[PDB]
Amino acid sequence: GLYLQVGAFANPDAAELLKAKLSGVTAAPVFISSVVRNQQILHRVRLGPIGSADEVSRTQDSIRVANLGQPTLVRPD
Ligand SMILES: CO[C@@H]1O[C@H](CO)[C@@H](O[C@@H]2O[C@H](CO)[C@@H](O[C@@H]3O[C@H](CO)[C@@H](O[C@@H]4O[C@H](CO)[C@@H](O)[C@H](O)[C@H]4NC(C)=O)[C@H](O[C@H](C)C(=O)O)[C@H]3NC(C)=O)[C@H](O)[C@H]2NC(C)=O)[C@H](O[C@H](C)C(=O)O)[C@H]1NC(C)=O
Repeated sequence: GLYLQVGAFANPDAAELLKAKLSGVTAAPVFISSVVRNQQILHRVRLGPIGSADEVSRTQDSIRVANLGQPTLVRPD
């Protein structure tokens, strides 16, 4: 299973808003993974698992068309 990260935010409201926006551009599960990093809480907006590289590429394209960020492959944390 393949995963994308679309953004990482200190503001949880920004992360939740991006998660909601992404649900309108992809059918893959969208979730927030929040971690302690550099003495702060970081809210990572992620999606997956995606079943194939081709679907990852098309999902990246749809996120860029929606101007929602520069999505990068991440391995699940
Ligand atoms: C190889 O290392 C990895 O590189 C990744 C490169 O993509 C990196 O991920 C990125 O991390 C940056 C921070 O380091 C993160 O940047 C946030 O960027 C957004 C813009 O997209 C900021 O949001 C905007 O802020 C302005 C004002 O500053 C607002 O006016 C505007 O409305 C905001 N936009 C939205 C949509 O709300 C955001 O700042 C806001 C203020 C916030 O924190 O709430 C930036 N956050 C921070 C904390 O600086 C960027 O989104 C992220 N990109 C992706 C695709 O995830 C990896 O780092 C992240 C943190 C991670 O590790 O998960 C690098 N990994 C490591 C281990 O170093």
